[PDB]
Amino acid sequence: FNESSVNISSTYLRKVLQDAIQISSVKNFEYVDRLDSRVLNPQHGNLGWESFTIEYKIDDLPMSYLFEGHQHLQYLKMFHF
Amino acid sequence: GETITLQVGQCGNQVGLQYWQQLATEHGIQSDGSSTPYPKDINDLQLQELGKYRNDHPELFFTLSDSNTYTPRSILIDMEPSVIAKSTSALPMFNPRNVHLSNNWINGYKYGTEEEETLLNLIDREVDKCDNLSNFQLFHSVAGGTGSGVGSKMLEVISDRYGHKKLLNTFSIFPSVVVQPYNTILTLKRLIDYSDATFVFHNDSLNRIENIGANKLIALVSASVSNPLRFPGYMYSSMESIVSNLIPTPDLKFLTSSIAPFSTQKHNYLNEYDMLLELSNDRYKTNRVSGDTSYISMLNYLIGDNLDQREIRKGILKSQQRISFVPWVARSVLVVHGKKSPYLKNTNLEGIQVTNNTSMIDVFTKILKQFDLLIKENEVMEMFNESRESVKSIIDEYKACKEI
Amino acid sequence: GETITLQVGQCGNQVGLQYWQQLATEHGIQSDGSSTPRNDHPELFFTLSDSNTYTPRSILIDMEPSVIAKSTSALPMFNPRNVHLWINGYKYGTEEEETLLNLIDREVDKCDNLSNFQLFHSVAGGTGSGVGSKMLEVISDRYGHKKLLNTFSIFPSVQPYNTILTLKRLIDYSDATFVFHNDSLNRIENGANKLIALVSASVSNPLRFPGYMYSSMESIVSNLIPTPDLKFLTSSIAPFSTQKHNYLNEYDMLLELSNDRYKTNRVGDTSYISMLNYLIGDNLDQREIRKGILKSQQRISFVPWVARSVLVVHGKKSPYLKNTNLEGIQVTNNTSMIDVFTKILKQFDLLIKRKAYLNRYYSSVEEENEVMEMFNESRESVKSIIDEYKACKEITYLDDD
Amino acid sequence: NIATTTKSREEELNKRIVNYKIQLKLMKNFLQELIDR
Amino acid sequence: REEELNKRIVNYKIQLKLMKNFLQELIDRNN
Amino acid sequence: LDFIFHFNNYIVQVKKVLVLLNHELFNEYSKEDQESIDKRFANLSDTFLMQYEKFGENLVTFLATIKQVGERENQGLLELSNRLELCF
Amino acid sequence: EPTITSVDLTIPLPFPLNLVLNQQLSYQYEIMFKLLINIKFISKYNSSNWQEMNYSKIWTNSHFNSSVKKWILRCRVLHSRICSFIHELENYIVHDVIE
Repeated sequence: FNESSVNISSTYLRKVLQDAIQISSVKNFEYVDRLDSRVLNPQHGNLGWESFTIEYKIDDLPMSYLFEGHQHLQYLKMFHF
Repeated sequence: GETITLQVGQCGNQVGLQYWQQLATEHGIQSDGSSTPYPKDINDLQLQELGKYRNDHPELFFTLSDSNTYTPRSILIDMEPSVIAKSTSALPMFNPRNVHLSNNWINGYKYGTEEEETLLNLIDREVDKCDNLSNFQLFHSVAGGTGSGVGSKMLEVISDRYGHKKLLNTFSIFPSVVVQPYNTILTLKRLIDYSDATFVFHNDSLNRIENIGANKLIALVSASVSNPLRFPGYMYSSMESIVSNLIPTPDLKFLTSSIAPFSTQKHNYLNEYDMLLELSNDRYKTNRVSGDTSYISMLNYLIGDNLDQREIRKGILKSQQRISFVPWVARSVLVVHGKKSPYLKNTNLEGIQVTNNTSMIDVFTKILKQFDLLIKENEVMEMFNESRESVKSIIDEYKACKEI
Repeated sequence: GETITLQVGQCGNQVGLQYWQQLATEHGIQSDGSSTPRNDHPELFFTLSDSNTYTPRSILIDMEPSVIAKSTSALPMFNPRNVHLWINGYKYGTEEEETLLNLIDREVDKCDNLSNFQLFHSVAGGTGSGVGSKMLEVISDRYGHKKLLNTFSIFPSVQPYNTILTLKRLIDYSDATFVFHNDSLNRIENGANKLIALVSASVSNPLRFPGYMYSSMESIVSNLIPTPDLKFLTSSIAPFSTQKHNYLNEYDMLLELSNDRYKTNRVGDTSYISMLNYLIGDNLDQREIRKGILKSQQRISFVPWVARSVLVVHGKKSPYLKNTNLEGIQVTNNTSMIDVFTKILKQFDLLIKRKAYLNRYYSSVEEENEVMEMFNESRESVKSIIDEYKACKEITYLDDD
Repeated sequence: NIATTTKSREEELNKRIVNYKIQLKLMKNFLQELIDR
Repeated sequence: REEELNKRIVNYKIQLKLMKNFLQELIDRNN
Repeated sequence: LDFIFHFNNYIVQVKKVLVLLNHELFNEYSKEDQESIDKRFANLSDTFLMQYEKFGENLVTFLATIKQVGERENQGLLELSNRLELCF
Repeated sequence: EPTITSVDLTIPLPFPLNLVLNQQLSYQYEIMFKLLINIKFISKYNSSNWQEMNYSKIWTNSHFNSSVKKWILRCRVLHSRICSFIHELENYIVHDVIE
């Protein structure tokens, strides 16, 4: 996360997420598969700390159609703070 | 992170056995290392007509083998084998490889120095099984013989072998004989030098609480301190974060703990509001505290299902006024909303309070006075002088803490 | 390719009996040579008849018939035709050179494509050590250097003279010599032949139970012998297995295989010249092995001029062993050989300045001169190998200054 | 900017192109065998 | 940048479709 | 791979040259001058140095290429890059 | 180029097995066969050359002068480096990718 948001690649994110899953107590979590990390806006002036966001995938269920994108955006704003 | 527990001395082993049995009971791990299926969550409501999955972190303390068998991250160091035999018989899950078997403090210290390589190999073996180590936990008695010297030498060895890059707690038990004051001061010197956060337990105050054994209370307090770590919640969940909230400077590192005794009697506390007020009482603290005390930091533990937020908020507000805070520390009282283990059938609340007050002035004053009375090759006397000066170095510092 | 085992002396015969019992157990071959109900390849170590019988390729050599009789009676499937019955022993070996040469040529003719010669013998075996020392010379002379030799020599716990005389030929003719000490074997046990048999049986596991890689002895040995001078190998075995408190992961096997207490020879600070780790389990988790390899590379002190690579072979467990937990063997090439060789040389010098027992060897003036020149040559060769192993440690090894 | 994700976008596209280069060449070989008769 | 890879992907989609149509034409004419 | 294969072929052709350098075995093999011997050794010096430096160049370029590709796209190549870097 | 660069293996399949083991899958398998045979062959060339470099009479001769001895030592060390590099590459390709 120290380097700029443009430098971070997908493989490094996957390595970080997998290592953090193994270290913490989520490795026993029922839906540990659904967890997925991403970077929203890879701007040059944004560091890793200012862009990393954790995303809980519920696309596999019909429930995802009920939850409009606006709610998810408000879930990512509060997470950022 | 991971935590490694070290137990030194007969008293340390006696405490650690019950500490590990307590943890095993909370996490549903049987004495043979076999795990129990996790009961369904209580607040995870489900629709109704009218196996390895878990949501706790037991492996933070127990090493989970490939055969679904847990094993504590403990190291037992002493010389008398009877206590170790009793501990192993009570808990077969203890790894036999982790046991090391062999009055004057100097003799024990020299023995630890001579045989330091073997103990160091054992520490390194335990660390190698840990990824991203966090801290060490020490269970030893300040005075009593084997525990003092061996624990002091292990303290120095661990402090300097890893470059102090991991914090090191200490669940020291203070004594309630001509050699005891010497041992107490000599060990307290290394506690000042190396330990990062010391939980002072006084046997006399423990007996005062009990009559209303003594090792069970220590085990309960130690196993309840780390409740947020084993059942993660919104705050803390890291041993460094809990300690850092109570230690403003490296010198003011000595913590003391208060325990609510009535966890089982049918006249238990009515609600969280009552227990918040009762925890501040001075009759249930594990260290004798007078009325001139002042608190540098506050931390309250609550353990129960679906605690009422209104009661906790009102209790914090009422307790904030009662507590006499040090002038230069902002009035701050923090409550930890711990989660009760689903394996425990008891539904009553438990609550442990950990405090960093200025009552240490009187305790170390008593120790210093006894040492001065008893004093009345030459290298050892120089070490005695150094211990006297080091203890005074925090006596005067805790006194100055009163001043802006 | 096929391998031929040579057993010399009483210690060699006992170790060979344990070794062949272990190998037959692994391949399910019964004591009488009958099969038991293929993907494995015992043909590299057993001769298969067109009547479905497996017999070992080994050759038994001993001075007395009691040991050979015990070995043959314990394992009836030995072929009796292969049984044959210090300076005195070596001169005796000269007399029987023709018979032994033909005896070995029979085994070589019997196999289809020979690969290497295995030799089980004890350096401190007295007369048997002499006959084995002659065996190495005759084999190396007749078959040239196209076929390499592996010697599982057992080192000693008047003996200094015998150890030096055997070590001269061991240095000259062997191609890859394992070093075993009874001291470290009994220290590990705190009988002893069951450790040597286990190590030797596991060393060839990739050949008998083929996998993706390491299908030949050339590949296994070439990874450990950068120079023909540095030919002595140190073997390490993890003993904590089959107990309840076994190593929980192969990663902990890789980390704890490097402990100096498990090594089969007395060791202080050492520099590793080459490494190769055996892991033998039904299923092996790759990611654990990757993490363990990375940690092992970052922890171990290699000599400056070596590539600094750690190799882990993924051995396959035998179907005939029921679901046993993981076990592993480590074979290394260290600079610790200087300590043991220096100890041997110190003993030899101490006992050579004092003419204690040389009367049993010096028979006349010509015998005195012969033994003196032989001893001087052996001492000089041992010093040469010590100096080579010492020059390997420093950083100017490749410099011509 | 396009969102970054743990899965390698360029790797997926490259694998698709390689799988589209195998189908094309196999089809060409088959058509050559068909035409020359 | 990856626009270029997508462009090449679609170009090869068209080329594969053309090859398959060639096979169909040839078979229809031979029958 | 080309460099390694050609190095093996060069090693095979070296065996012939070493016969002429030493005398003790040249007489045995010839059964079927100082300046010339010095010239032969001088030639081998430059040839061997060329192979040594070519190996170094190829190794450096190969490690750099694996590192960039592993960082960009492939996770598996990244750990290989770490291992090879920890080797040399 | 040496023949090793151009030796291929093909396996026709019975109906209907060939429908699942489609020709595109078998072709991708054949490419791996060619790569692995190249690496296996080079490893077999690295072992045989290691046998001669260490134990052939000419190389093992002791009567060379100092300069030739150091030259031989340098060559042996360089070949050991190449051997270790090839074994590391083969290990990655076969265990870290295929299995």
